[PDB]
Amino acid sequence: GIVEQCCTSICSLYQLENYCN
Amino acid sequence: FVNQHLCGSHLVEALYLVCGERGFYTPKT
Repeated sequence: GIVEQCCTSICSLYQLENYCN
Repeated sequence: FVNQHLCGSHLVEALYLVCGERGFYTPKT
């Protein structure tokens, strides 16, 4: 989930913003 | 952007820094 999600959906700013935990 | 995706070490480093050394570094897939 969420982690592989960053490892594959280009994980950038918006990610961080929506990831901040 | 650098858009090379982020996993384990990089992933954690990455957000940690931008908005992660608030909860972060233990990302269970």
